[PDB]
Amino acid sequence: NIDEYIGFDGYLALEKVLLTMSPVDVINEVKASGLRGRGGGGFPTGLKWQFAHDAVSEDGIKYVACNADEGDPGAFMDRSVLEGDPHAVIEAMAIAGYAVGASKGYVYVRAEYPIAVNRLQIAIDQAKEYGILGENIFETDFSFDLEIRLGAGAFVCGEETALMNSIEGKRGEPRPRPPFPANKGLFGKPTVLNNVETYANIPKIILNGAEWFASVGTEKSKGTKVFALGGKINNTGLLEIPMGTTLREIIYEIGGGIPNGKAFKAAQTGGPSGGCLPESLLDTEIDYDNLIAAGSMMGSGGLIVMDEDNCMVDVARFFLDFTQDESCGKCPPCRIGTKRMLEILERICDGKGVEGDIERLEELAVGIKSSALCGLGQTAPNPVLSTIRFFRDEYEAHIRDKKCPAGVCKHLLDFKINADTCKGCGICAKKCPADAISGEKKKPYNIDTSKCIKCGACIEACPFGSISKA
Amino acid sequence: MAELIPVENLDVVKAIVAEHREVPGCLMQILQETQLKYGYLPLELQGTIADELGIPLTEVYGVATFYSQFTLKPKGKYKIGICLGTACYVRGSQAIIDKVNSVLGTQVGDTTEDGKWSVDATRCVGACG
Amino acid sequence: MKEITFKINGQEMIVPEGTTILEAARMNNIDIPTLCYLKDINEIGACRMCLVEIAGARALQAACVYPVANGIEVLTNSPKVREARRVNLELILSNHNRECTTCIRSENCELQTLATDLGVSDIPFEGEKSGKLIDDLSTSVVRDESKCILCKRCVSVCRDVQSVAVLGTVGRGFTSQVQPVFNKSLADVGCINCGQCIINCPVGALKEKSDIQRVWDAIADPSKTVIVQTAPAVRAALGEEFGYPMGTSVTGKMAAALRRLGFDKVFDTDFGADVCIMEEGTELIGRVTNGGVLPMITSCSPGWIKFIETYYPEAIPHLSSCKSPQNITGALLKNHYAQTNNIDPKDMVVVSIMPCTAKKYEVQREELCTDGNADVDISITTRELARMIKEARILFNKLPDEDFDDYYGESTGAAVIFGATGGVMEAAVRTVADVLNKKDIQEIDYQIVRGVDGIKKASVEVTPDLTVNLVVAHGGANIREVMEQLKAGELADTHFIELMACPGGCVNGGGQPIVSAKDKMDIDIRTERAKALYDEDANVLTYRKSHQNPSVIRLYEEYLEEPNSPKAHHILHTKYSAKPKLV
Ligand SMILES: Cc1cc2nc3c(=O)[nH]c(=O)nc-3n(C[C@H](O)[C@H](O)[C@H](O)COP(=O)(O)O)c2cc1C
Ligand code: SF4
Ligand code: SF4
Ligand code: SF4
Ligand code: SF4
Ligand code: SF4
Ligand code: SF4
Ligand code: SF4
Ligand code: FES
Ligand code: FES
Ligand SMILES: [Zn+2]
Repeated sequence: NIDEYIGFDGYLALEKVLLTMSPVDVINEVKASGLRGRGGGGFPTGLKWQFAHDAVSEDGIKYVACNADEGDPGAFMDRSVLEGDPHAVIEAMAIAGYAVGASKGYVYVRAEYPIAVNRLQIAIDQAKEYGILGENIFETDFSFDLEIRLGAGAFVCGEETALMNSIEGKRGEPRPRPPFPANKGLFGKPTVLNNVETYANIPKIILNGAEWFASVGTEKSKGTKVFALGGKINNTGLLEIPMGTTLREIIYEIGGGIPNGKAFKAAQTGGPSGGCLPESLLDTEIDYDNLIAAGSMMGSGGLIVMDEDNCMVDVARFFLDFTQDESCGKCPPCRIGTKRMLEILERICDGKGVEGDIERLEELAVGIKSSALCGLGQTAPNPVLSTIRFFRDEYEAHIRDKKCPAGVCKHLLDFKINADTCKGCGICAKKCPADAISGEKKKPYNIDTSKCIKCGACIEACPFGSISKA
Repeated sequence: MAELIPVENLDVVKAIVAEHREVPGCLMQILQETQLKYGYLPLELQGTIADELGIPLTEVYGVATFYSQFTLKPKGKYKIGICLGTACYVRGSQAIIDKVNSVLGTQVGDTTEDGKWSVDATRCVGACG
Repeated sequence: MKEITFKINGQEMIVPEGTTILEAARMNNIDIPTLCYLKDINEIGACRMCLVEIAGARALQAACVYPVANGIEVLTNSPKVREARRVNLELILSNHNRECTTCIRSENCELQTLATDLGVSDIPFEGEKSGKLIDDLSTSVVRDESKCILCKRCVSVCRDVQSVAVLGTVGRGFTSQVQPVFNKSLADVGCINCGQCIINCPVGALKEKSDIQRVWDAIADPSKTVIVQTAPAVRAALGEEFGYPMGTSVTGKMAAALRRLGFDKVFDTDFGADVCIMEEGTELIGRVTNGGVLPMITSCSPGWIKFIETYYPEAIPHLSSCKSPQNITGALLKNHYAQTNNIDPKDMVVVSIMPCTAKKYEVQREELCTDGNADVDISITTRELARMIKEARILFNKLPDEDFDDYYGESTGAAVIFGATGGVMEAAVRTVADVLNKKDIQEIDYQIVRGVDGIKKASVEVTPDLTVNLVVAHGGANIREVMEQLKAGELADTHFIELMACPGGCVNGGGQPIVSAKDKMDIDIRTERAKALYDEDANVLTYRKSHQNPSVIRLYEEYLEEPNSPKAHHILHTKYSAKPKLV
């Protein structure tokens, strides 16, 4: 509803900027604000604005783009501001176009969000009804136009250069840099790429001043940051906290603690591009410099917490399964190295591995880290490198002792019945497909581990739950 | 729900080409729009659309295959997509995957012969709460 | 033009804008490995071989596509660079089937040279290679997927240079493979048998259809006598196989070596070539005097006429009814030589050493037969003739020289220039001018069209009453451009347009021996081949015109009467039909 946003001091930034503030002053304000992008690239926002502004195009045509293509599992903030208040979203790029002199912009959204896509185009109509979108914006000489482009949720498209080709209609395949998209981008013209979340605070910078944004937060990164908290947590939702809040507080003071009183073991940050943060770093200040020193990053802003019951071997496989699936496939590292990453791990899961393979993992991991063109593959082993750095001894259980303490690795665990509780009714014998369970009624049965394929149909088949994972 | 247009009806394809010819980078948009109308897009649709565009079939077929969300084979009536997200994963989603495989009597990525049930490994739908 | 200053490895340079560090180091006597790089054709950065340390850079950058910048520092011998190269070669080599005893490329596989150069002995990482799918079904090109490196050179060549683009990429990860459309075979789509795709690949994933077994079977027959015939362009590049410098003529050595194989007769395609030059001159005269279909085009190369049949049938009145000089001399030997020698035509087997690979498909055509009898039996390319000589293994570097056979081995310079582009057309206009106006011309000035290189326009007064418009075309993109203009109809005044698909003329043909990239950045092999051929032209001291050769005059007087006779039409003139397209 257009009347709702204008009743909450909305669209006043363009009223001030289009009459009082010059385009150069806006870049000065954001540079004075110390704003740096949360998209994952770690680049200062106002510095980016310089390169687009001073660059010279042949036809005097410049472009801007809005990145709403979130793909991080468990991360949903990108649509949430779009479905919460797109009026604030569209107001942001209006300031952006004035600062650069771009008369037309493009917005990229996934097509599998029908509530998000429908809501934005209504706001497009409301803005162009009041005159916001089109020509002579607020009786000024500034004209700005937008067009919706329907993406299809390709995760590899979330790269800077990758989405440019998708708008151009070719394959979503990444491009080497240099040249930067700020110099040669869409149609070979200077372009500006910014995610929705960094667009969100732009009106507050103009309205409330850069010092207000600077008045909260540390020196290297100021303000607050939002995460989609998730994982093994009693309460799920979103939190808006400043950087530097210690990891212990969010789990306990805000999260309420581990569900069912389980033991916290490791925590995931940044989704599949990040790593695992164990209990040794519950006191870590969460900001840009500390987490990259700990081997992770914000990514898109995903937070997943794990407990004692999860074997980190399997989750390392699970995150690695993501990278192999979403590879674009030019460079040999992200194409071949992922199954090279993969092929080692399930043999460890199935007990077919040998000693020294952990060292073999690190040999190629550093090599492909330095020799990946696409940004996705360069961050591929960071979950794996995070695990080996602090949870090295869990693999020694699997590679040497051949047990999963969490009882997750199916081909390495065993099944034992609780003879003191087992009635010996033999239902599990009826439900054993490989014919491993033998015994007599009223007496607990006997099982041959070497006979069954460890399928697990017996453990649920027990009416008393006496079968235990060994 | 609008009925899927039979794939042999090619006047609609060229009508779409004529109405969205002027749009820059129109290949993906026309591809997804014909995906919406037709339900699945067999090979002669690449042939016909590339003949209307007059540009070879290689890039069209590639972008048809490079986007995993685009389908070339007929599917079932109902598609079941289980969330393979991390929040769903830590709960133990593999047990649900095996239970679905057991009850459905079909492996992951295959459509039942009745044309009613299909299963897909959607990595996220976004409802990870 | 902007001047950029940059400092590398102790030396500073000034270069124009758009300079890359790779060829800058090449100019400054430093070499960097290349796989996916081709000069001005494939610049994408997929090889991921050429890494160099860049000052202030978080990670390494690929020097192949890396633009230069002002005030930068570049060091090319850090331990990180060497380790990255070693590990990346170990990664890429885990797919390519490592049985390098049996690749056709073998000794000059650029991947093998890199593997030896980096000295990477061990391969610690195992793997599961992609699916083996041998496409041994088409007529000329054979694909093997166990070798391909995703270099993307082949697809770029078939897209840009040839303007055909029947190759693309499919899938993601391991499923990513280079394929034709619709998962069909190469022959099932509009492939032109260009030969550029098979020549530019740096690995040997593609090979040509091998018929050397049929050749050995044919020569093994005592009841069958063999008639071998040679191109003017086989001696243009064959010496490169034996370590000779570029531009060596081994014509007499070639004749001697072929005689050592036991071939019954050795012969040149030149005689029938002169015959068809007289032919096209004759219907030029006719179409001038009868208002024939204009503009006129030749029918020399099978490739582009295949392209016209497949894609643009509407120009089928404009083609020449004459059959190819290969086909002309093949029919001539199978008929007139058979009559003179009183030998059953089926008792001859005729083999041709031509550089086009499209002739492999051309011989398979049903309609290129005379009296229901095969004009030619086996066509072979220069590379596989070289390997045939190697398996026979005569020390080629000490052969003496030998002459050709009567009558059909005699040579003229205007017919020597068939190898370069436009020499056929030069000979045609020279001969028609000599016939009609007694005009003595040696060369024709060409108008280079601005913005398009490789297209050549000319107009010289053949007679004061008739000035003939002349156009020369080599390169598939140029063919597409001139065909589009022809459909537009702005070339109504034009009289001749000469076309071949292979750019640069048959010296740059698909059958020519494989060369690496390094010499291509150094010297244009087309240029040296053309210089060698033109030097051969200047040394022809017997005749510079076809119509003056006593042999063709003898044949015309005794057996062919005049061109465009009913016998000449029945034996040497043919019609073409449009082929169905599966695109
Ligand atoms: C493979 C890949 C996927 C990405 N996906 C996202 C995404 O979903 N959301 C997002 O905001 N940024 C993503 N980025 C980062 C963007 O490239 C870009 O950095 C961001 O829009 C700009 O913020 P920055 O200032 O931190 O770079 C991705 C990068 C890569 C390489
Ligand atoms: S990391 Fe390499 S293989 Fe993966 S998408 Fe990027 S360029 Fe392609
Ligand atoms: S795990 Fe499966 S096969 Fe093994 S004993 Fe239990 S029910 Fe039988
Ligand atoms: S384990 Fe359970 S099902 Fe099996 S015999 Fe004992 S009580 Fe019966
Ligand atoms: S690429 Fe082919 S020719 Fe080169 S070494 Fe390997 S198998 Fe031999
Ligand atoms: S043939 Fe194979 S290796 Fe050669 S360019 Fe094509 S895809 Fe690359
Ligand atoms: S022969 Fe010609 S058309 Fe066929 S794949 Fe090679 S370059 Fe392309
Ligand atoms: S250049 Fe030679 S090989 Fe190529 S099409 Fe022309 S005649 Fe044939
Ligand atoms: S966590 Fe449930 S769909 Fe992503
Ligand atoms: S050799 Fe440099 S990127 Fe290919
Ligand atoms: Zn385990």
